[PDB]
Amino acid sequence: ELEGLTALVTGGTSGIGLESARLMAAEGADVVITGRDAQRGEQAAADIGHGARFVQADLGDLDSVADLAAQAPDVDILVNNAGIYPQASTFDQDVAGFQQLFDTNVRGTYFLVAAAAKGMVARGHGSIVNITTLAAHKGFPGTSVYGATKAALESLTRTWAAEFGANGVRVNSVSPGPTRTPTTLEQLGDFIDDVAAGLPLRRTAAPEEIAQAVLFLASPRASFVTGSTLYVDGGGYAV
Amino acid sequence: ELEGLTALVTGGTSGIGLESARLMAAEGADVVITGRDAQRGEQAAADIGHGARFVQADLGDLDSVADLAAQAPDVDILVNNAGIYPQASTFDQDVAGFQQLFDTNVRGTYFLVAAAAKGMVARGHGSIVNITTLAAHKGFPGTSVYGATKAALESLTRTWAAEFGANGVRVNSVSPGPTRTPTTLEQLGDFIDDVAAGLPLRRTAAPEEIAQAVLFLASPRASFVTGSTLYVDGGGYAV
Amino acid sequence: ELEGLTALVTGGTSGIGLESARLMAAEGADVVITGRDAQRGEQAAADIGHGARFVQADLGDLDSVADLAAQAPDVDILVNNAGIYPQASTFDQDVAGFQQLFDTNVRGTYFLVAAAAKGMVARGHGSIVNITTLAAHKGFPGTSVYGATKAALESLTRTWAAEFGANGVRVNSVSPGPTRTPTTLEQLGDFIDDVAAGLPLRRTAAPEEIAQAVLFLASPRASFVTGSTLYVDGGGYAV
Amino acid sequence: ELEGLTALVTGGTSGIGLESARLMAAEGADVVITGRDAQRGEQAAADIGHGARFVQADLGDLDSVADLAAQAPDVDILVNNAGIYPQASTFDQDVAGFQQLFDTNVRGTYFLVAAAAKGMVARGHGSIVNITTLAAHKGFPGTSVYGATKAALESLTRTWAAEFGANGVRVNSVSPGPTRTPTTLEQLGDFIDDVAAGLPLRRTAAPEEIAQAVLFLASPRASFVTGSTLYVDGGGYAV
Ligand SMILES: [Mg+2]
Ligand SMILES: [Mg+2]
Repeated sequence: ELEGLTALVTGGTSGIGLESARLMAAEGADVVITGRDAQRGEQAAADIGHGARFVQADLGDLDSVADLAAQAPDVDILVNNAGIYPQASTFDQDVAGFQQLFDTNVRGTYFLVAAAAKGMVARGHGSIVNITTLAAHKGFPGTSVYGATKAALESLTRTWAAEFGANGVRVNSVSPGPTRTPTTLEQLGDFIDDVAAGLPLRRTAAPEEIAQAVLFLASPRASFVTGSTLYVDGGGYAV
Repeated sequence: ELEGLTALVTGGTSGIGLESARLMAAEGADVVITGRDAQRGEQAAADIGHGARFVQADLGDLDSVADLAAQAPDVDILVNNAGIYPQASTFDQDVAGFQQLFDTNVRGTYFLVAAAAKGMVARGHGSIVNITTLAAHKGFPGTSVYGATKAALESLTRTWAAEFGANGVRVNSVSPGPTRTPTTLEQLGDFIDDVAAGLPLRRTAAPEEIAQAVLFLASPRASFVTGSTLYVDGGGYAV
Repeated sequence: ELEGLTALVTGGTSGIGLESARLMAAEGADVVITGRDAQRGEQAAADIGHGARFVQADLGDLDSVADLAAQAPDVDILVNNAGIYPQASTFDQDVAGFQQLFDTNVRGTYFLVAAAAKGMVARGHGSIVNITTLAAHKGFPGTSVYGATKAALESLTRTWAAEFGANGVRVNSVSPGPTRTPTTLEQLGDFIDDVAAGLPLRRTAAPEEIAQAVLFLASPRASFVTGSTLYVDGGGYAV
Repeated sequence: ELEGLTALVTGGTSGIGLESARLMAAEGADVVITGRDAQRGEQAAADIGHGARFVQADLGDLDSVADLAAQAPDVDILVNNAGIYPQASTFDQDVAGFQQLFDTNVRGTYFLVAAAAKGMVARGHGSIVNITTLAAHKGFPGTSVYGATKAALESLTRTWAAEFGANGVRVNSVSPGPTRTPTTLEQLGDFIDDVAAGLPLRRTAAPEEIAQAVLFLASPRASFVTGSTLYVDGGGYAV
């Protein structure tokens, strides 16, 4: 149970972030979600329920990250899920897109953590969950920059675990494999796509399955888990 | 919730195995625990409650493992926690102790899994959790054989995940760091031991904290987690 | 032997880069080294000998990286060693320093690789060696940004290996542990510092020892090695 | 150069072990190779040349390992390459074959190392190279036991590095991917097999390519490399 804990989920208006926020609100946390669009943000907060609230934020804009930290200054659980993921071969990758990818995926999260963790350390407790990707642990053509930004987060998980752990603050990564919102038709039919067919479990994850690993690491159930990567990928890393 | 699921925990009469069994019984599983001593085994089963039952077994004895599989043939959750852990330098290690360590920690678990997983695959669902150790991922003098047996389990986690995953059977490892049953006095005083002082969290784990990671991987909450290692070590692997 | 091969070493005027360039020139490569200072650059090139030449370059400046690629367009061996490494706690880390660290350590190397690898792929052979650090695999307080930039390189090693390997181009990382230029007095005396005392080998590396791993991966001796990390750290990662 | 060093290669009469021994003899080492068959052993020793000598040994027989250590008691380089590799699904795996696999691949090497390393530590220098496999790091159906034995060696690499490193003795693993002795016809034709087609380099390794990594780690060039795994697999681990 997360009663009395405040959980901030960046990029929490859809996908993995939305379902992570939904689970934590249903467990009694006071949830704050962020996203770029105010209308979808308010609808996402109403979808989560339980008093969840929306704060508009652009993680690639440090002025916006500053205002986000100012509006949610005291945070016990922080899920760093906001990010972009455009693909291109190394030979095709443009400079503008490279800079945006690192500014949004790494720079914004870094200084948001720097602010939020200061309060956690002063209070003597907290849990930070970085969302990464299997592309940060294996090589997938087209994902060089995206994978590199999330590999930076994997290392920051370890450094932050060492820097904050003496004050009871845990830091971990959740590394998702292929994930897709299930459609109404997907319990029907027989076709298996090439992506799923490569994984031991022979299917893609629904976002809610990734969110269960986030909830675990965020919660006091994982009280002795820190500095680590939890792979939620149907076996992708193991093969 | 684990209602309607049968969970077998080898070495479930004390420590991590006892607390893993306690959590799963409290979540509605029909729990079977094993151990070498019948008196402590029955007392452990009564301590767990919820209809948990004891089956005497010696994992280093294949006749005993055969009888264990015969007495608990249909198993949805299998926690491979039974094991011995005597320490010695490589130069001091004796042949008898080496053979016992691998026969008990690896051989018994291997063929128990071979039997139990056959039923899981036929039914299309199951979860297997191997208990390993930080000594299988980092080098600790005195733990050469013990660490090697649990490293064998870490690889078997990956091979079994690949072999059983197409039929909905998941396999993962829980790698515990320093763990100690807390005493009544341990919230008092100021002394910090050298073991704890090396970990980011600056403390040792209670067995119940390791068991929470076992419960997570055993349960449908980890439905997309397979082939992986969950480190529960206060940051030991990350530093 | 590297006769007929051109090897570019960024940051090759001191330390690991200088000694990597020295070894490759002594093995017959046409060596190009880069660095920020023209006077030290020319002295370093004369120290290496064997026709090694200097090209001034600032990896944090894309105009300079463009001119570097223009001046050394056809490259068979590329050692990405240029980088900065200022330390600070996450709470003390400034925005300016963060941006400089990623622009220099990641952005410059990324687009230099994008240019150099295009020629390697067209020719059907090449070897790229990224210099990283143990701080990208374990958590060391004060090294959050530095470790994160080199973790990005570790992931790029894997993605580039997948993207370039079909055309015979190999990509690997060398991850150095504690390294220090030996002094004349260091074979004398008895004192052992705390840094060395934590490593299995109980000493720090001379840069020439790191360079031997670079030479191996750069050379045809490592013809089947790609996508991997070679740890040169006295055992630091293993403990 | 390995002049004045004695190198013992178990299973050195064919494949990776033969080519590792050939390289070290050509670099001036006094090479001893082992194998089960005396006739092929003497022909292999004559093929290597340079005074290489054969000692018959069965690593699955501790009496034979004792005699091997007695006949080659003072060893500076030890390459643990002897091993068997029969495949079977976990459901098909027999008890006899399991026991033979661990006795040969793990038990024999363990106590051979225990004897040889004692002399290395007393002398203050030595290098031990364990041959493992990609199947010890990723899950491949049919390789459960084989992969598990070599994963035990990977952990022993780390523990031995910690136990022997203070006395200047290094221990590392070489993890080979798909390897095949090239045939005379293989530079001709166009067909690419499924095994090669999965690797970034799109080919299988010749044993001599694995041996180059063994020579590197065995030699003083790798003077600061210990406790680590060198992957020689065409990119297999990275994808
Ligand atoms: Mg910028
Ligand atoms: Mg036996």
